[PDB]
Amino acid sequence: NTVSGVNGPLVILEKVKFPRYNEIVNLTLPDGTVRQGQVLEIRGDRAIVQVFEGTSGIDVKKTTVEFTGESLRIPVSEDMLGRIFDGSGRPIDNGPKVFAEDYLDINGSPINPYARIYPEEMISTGVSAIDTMNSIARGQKIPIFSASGLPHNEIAAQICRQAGLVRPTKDVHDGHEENFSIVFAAMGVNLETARFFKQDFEENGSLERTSLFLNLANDPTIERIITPRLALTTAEYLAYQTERHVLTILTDMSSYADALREVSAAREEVPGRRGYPGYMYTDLSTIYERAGRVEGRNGSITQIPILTMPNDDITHPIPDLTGYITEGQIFVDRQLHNKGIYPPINVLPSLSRLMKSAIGEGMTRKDHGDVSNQLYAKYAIGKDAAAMKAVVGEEALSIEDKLSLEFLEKFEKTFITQGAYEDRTVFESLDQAWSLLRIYPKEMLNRISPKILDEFY
Amino acid sequence: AFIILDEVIKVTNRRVNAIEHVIIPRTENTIAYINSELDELDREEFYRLKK
Amino acid sequence: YGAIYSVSGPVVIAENMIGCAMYELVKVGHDNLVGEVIRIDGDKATIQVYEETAGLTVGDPVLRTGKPLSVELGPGLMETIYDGIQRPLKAIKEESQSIYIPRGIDTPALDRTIKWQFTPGKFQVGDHISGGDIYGSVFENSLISSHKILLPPRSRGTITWIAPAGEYTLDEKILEVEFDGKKSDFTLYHTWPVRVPRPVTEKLSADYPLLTGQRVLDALFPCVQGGTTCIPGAFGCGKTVISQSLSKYSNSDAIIYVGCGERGNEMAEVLMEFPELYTEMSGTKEPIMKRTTLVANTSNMPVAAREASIYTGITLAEYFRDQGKNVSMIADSSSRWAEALREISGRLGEMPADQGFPAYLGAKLASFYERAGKAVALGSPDRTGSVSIVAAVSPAGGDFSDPVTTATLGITQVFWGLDKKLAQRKHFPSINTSVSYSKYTNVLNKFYDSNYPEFPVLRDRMKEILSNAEELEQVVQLVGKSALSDSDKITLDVATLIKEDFLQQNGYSTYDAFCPIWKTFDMMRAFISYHDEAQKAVANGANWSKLADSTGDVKHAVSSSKFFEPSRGEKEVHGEFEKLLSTMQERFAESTD
Amino acid sequence: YGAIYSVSGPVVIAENMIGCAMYELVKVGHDNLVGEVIRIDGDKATIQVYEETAGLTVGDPVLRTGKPLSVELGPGLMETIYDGIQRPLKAIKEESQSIYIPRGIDTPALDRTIKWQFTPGKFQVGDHISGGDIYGSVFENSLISSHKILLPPRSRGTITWIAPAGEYTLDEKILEVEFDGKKSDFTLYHTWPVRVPRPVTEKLSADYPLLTGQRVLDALFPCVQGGTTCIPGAFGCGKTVISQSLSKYSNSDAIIYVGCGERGNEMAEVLMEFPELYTEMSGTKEPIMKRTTLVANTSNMPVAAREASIYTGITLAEYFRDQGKNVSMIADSSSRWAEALREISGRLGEMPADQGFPAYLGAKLASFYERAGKAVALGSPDRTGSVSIVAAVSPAGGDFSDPVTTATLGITQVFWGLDKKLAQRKHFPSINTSVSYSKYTNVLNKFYDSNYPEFPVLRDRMKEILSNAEELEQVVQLVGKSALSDSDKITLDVATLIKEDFLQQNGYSTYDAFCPIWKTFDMMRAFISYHDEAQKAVANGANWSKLADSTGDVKHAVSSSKFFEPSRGEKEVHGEFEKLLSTMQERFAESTD
Repeated sequence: NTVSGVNGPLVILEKVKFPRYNEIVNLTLPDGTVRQGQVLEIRGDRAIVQVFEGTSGIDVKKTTVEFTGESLRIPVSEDMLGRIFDGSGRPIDNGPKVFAEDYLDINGSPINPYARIYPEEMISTGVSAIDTMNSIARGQKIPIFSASGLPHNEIAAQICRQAGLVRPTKDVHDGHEENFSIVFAAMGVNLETARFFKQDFEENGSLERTSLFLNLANDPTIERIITPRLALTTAEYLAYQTERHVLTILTDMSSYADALREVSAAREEVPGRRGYPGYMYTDLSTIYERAGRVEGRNGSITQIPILTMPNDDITHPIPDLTGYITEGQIFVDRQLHNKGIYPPINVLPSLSRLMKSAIGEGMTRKDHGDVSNQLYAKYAIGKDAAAMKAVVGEEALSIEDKLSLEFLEKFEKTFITQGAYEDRTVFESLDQAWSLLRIYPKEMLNRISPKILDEFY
Repeated sequence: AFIILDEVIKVTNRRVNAIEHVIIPRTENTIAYINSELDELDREEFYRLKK
Repeated sequence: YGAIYSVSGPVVIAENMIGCAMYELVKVGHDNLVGEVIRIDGDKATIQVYEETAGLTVGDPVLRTGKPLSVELGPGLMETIYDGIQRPLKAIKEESQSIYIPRGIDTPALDRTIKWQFTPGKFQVGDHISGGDIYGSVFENSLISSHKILLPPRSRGTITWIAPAGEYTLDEKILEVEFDGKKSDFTLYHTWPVRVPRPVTEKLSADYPLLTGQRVLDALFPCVQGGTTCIPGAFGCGKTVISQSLSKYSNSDAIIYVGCGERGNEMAEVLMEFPELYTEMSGTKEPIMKRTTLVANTSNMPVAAREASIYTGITLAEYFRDQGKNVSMIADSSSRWAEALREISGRLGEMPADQGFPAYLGAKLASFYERAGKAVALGSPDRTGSVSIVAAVSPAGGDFSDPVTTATLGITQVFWGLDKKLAQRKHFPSINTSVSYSKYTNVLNKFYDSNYPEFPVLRDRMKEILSNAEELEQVVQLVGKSALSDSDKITLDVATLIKEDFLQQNGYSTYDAFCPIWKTFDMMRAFISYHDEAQKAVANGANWSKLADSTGDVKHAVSSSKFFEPSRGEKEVHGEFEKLLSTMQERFAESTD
Repeated sequence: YGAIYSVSGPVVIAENMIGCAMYELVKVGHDNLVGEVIRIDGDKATIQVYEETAGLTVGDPVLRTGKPLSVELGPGLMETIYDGIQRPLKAIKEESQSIYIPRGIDTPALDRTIKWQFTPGKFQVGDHISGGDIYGSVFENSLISSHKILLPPRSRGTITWIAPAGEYTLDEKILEVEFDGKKSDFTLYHTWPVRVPRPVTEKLSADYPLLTGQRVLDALFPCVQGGTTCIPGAFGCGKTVISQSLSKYSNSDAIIYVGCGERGNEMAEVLMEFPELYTEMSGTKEPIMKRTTLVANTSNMPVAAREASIYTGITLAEYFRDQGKNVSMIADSSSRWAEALREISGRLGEMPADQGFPAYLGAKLASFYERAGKAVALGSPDRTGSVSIVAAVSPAGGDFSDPVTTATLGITQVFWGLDKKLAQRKHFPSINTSVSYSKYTNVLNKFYDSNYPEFPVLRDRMKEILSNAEELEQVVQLVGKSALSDSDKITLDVATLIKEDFLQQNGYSTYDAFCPIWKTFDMMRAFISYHDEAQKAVANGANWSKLADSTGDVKHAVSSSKFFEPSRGEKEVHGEFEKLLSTMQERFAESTD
């Protein structure tokens, strides 16, 4: 019928109960503009839907209604790589056509193609600290945890720009058996960050194999929160259709959490703690639910989201709830970035739950896990020995604190230092990590096997 | 007197460096955590009171 | 029955509905989605639909089941992977063409295309029968019958028809009970509601020790079968490695794996790694997967399977405990079910509690923790059973003052701590003496001291050494290393070496994660005798650096004992600790002089 | 149109909603008070009032303006002070004889007391037109016109009637557009919503090499037009002197001053102090007031003008960027608009959030920084435009760790600190390299280095020399000066002269508020060459007093070169700094031998 009222971003219009849940509807205004949305709430003689175009300026009695009768679906095809589109899936940003040979509806999963085995193949990004300390798999997800004041766009642009040169060397090692794709979806970012990421992607040479999703803060939050589901659905449809491991970057997580956390006071739902709604765990788990092995046993989906904290505190629901759903995370310390080591991602709180399944005997060294665990324990022991040695001084410094601080300074200034385009292998990083870890004594090292210690010091 | 002042200077510098290094961050983080928990509890009480 | 008048979000309203029980499950619409009738408002009933809605239009009919949601209790449960709503992923993988359960599909909680071998037990024709009696058995494991055929609870009568030996289907009657005429026919599987606890004869105190195969877990705080334990996690404790090592290296005949919102890759890694592994009880033909029942849930899966996953796992643990076999219940995690109940409370539009969780989470967690435990099995035979509930929790905002961790840790009697400093060095899990405690270790110290060495004195000496090393680490870190004697350096170094070698229970193989109680008792007794001889040797005149540097390979040899296999020596007792104790006793006399 | 149904608190409710949108602003009652309908509930509309509701009874008429609440773009914008709701204070001072907006008084959005001469551009009768194209020219000042008459965005058609040259008012029409019949009448003033971003041709990265008049700020970091940078403040701790000195010392075509939540004392001092200053653009016609746009809203005004003040200034800066000119937008501060959004949200009935801030502040903070930027100008001409956003940050919750400064620091890519001791030392600004950072210096040093720059090598060695001298000052203070190296005293002496000559600036003369890039690059290259020649001379064997006494008039002459005129080499190059390299090389060669 007509629109009853409007509260916040969602519009409460009155109509019949013929539409279903997630049914596409069109609202006609008297100014010559049409707005499309999805029915999020259906009731008797009234409905509550969120429009993807605009958040204000809706008529009450001078508006018309039109029923589409089709559910909300994203058109995915095998030619989406090499095009620019908006957050609503429209070709208005000077990109390719939005046509697709296939159309599948979304309700949380396209076919529910979850993996039923552990990931064996390991994907290298070109960083000795990131790939060495966190063995990323073909289905495992590892997000980057940063703060307000750190170059997260340079780390994500360096990780995305590293794909294209380390992948041909890693393909010969049996780490990958197909072509790689990239899915970039921007939400709540500036024009300089999207132009710098598109300039780095065009300068790297992956413009025809990557996807461009541009979402700004001036657009609606429903289209910004719906853009990562369409980008992950198009990346999962391209990875399932082509049998190629696709890497998806979801940045920023604070804009997607702020989009769902924005409509929490203009509805009949009771929000949770910190102002966010109580259903944020299902929305955050919905992005991680579309990751893992794909159908066919030749394709997988990689999740590498960028999370920026809006307060710089580690006790938050976005970092704890987002990091609790994924397997591990990569934390960026301000102390490492303030000294000058690039990148500032430290391996102290970083870890990988599937690091043992990602490493094998044909694509990585067998002693990489013992040197990674001994280097991870020696990094925290060197940080605690440097922190105790800084306060204590040189009057009560232990003998192991000098070798731990020397190995922490040499490992932080040797293994942590790396260029934005310099390629590095895990075999040379393990050989340099064995020589850097060889300064410790044999009695101190007790977290490794005796055959690996006798074979290499 | 020189050995006494040289003996006391290391204890004073180590105590000032240890207390100044370890003093601020525990209560500085706990005060903001308790204030954030009290503000979240007050907003959760007012949000239930408005309904 | 009724008609769907309003459907908004996960809450659906259907007017003209009859019944509308609080725990009754029904499927609304033509898609047959999983749902549950929460409450009613006048002539309409408000049903909460947990399954994904992708085209369910309002105006279709609603069919009520007429009873609460539950699972089947019979043969064919082991060696199968199902969801929390009793959905077979094996038939849904080939039939539906997807690895995950999709929306708009119907599947029962028991297979109808498989047959089981029926064997006659002690219940014959002419004798009286009751609820919980073992009327038969099914050959599932090579050592004992895992799936035992039993009658339903709250029943009685005489067995008029006894089926012979042979294979039979789950849709044909093989047993008949006569109680005031023809009562009804019985099948291989039994029906039981998931929202109701199983009956039992009587409760008893837990006195059976349950081994988990962890040196840090059993060495830190001993626990027996039939208790409750809470572990606060931060995504660094390693619940998957402790669940796979607790299921494989455990001493229980059955394992109940319940997924309450995991990523999916950890359940597929343990599921694929479970068939290639070897059972400790001499099992063959997938002994790890055949003796373990795994319920897998996802973060984007339905909330009804995540909320009923703990009730289905506790109902399966109670049904397996009623037959007379030991079962271990591992819950991962209670914070995922509490977040689903908090999201259901926010979606319902009711007055919630602090932190978003509901007020019924404490009563449901106290009833779920109080439902598990050791007791006598139901039935005329009166067999002995036990169910150990181990549920991990995590915060929802980055703090440990949540109601799920405080309510779960308050009702439980066992606490497993987690340290960020010990967890940062790759220690899964990091359990300290200050953040852990257990009162059942004193009762377990009698049988553990009778059938094994004196672990109770080494536990109190290790806790007293860790309590002094914990204050000695902050005292040495705050003031400095120039204000302590040489006696505290051996306790701090011995507590750091014992905490490092005992805390790390992950390793890089199958030898650094399964350790017996005798190896941890001999390793703790070697470090306790080395620290006690080093304190008496340093008390008579000596240096801490001269004693620690004078030890050399004697200290690293005891720390390197965990890298060896657990099959050395006689059966579990390694002979290297006896020579290491004599070498430490011989080095103690040389360190003094 | 509508009638007043009920009034509860500061928000008035008006019924008879038969098509009125929830984005258009209307005046309720006969007083024509400012108000806007934020939401609608059925037939009655909920309108928030930013003023006193005294004198409004049930049954008052409500008339909408016919468009959303935005600012008007027309000629005669310089040398005028207005509010965020299009309220001129000059008409209120003439008619009402006050400064604050009185209740029951309404003024026009554009001043109708001053008329400008409109000239025809390159559009003839029957020529094609589009949105953003230059249709003509309008005089905005008595010396030079900068107000480019353009069509509205998102429109096109054919010019059927073109007016001739002459002076006309803003209310009268001068042009008519024909698109699908009689489209509408066109005038000099155009409408634009404050909550809608202005369109453009294409957006790009900020790489325009434009200076802002800061010698120490431009020397420490390369200034670009179109970037995002935040500056910390303390409510009058030195941010007003840096904003007034930056706006007065700037050499851009336009300047945008936005006062959202100021106390009112700096607004009169900025308006009265702006005409007394002397601009550096070759003109004396009140260039400080005429060359800048003043929008000042005090704390005793409505929250709609203070919240929409930054949107109106950003919309005027977007219109000036769309006209084909680079403008600098300086707004202080966003804490008053963030507190006004929570104050309007609390009175309107919005739910709370973390730290007392609303949920729309996160999207509005990203939309505010995303609204400004450097890109191609919209229209057929395709001109180059840029908008530099300079927003001040202050506490609004009781500390500097609020979500406004935290989200603004993470959203912005440049940070500029402000020390209180440096502000007390008469140094403006007092930011250091260890408390600030910027990632856009690569593009500004790439283009400005592309013209004739030496800013990269002197800037990296200057930042490393200041960071080494700042760390060496604590070691020289604590440990002393009788045990350090001789290079640390030369680095601290060069850092003290570079920080004293570069950081020391308070607008003492015309040469201290406007320095060229070649003079700063030669001044930093002379200090870097003097520090490198002093370190190379001291490394080969020499005394510090022989080099410091050997310099003499060169060190005092190098510091006093900033008070002279910059026309030494051709018109902007310093000729004394080029000849100092031969005396520094002769003194370095004489000090070595």
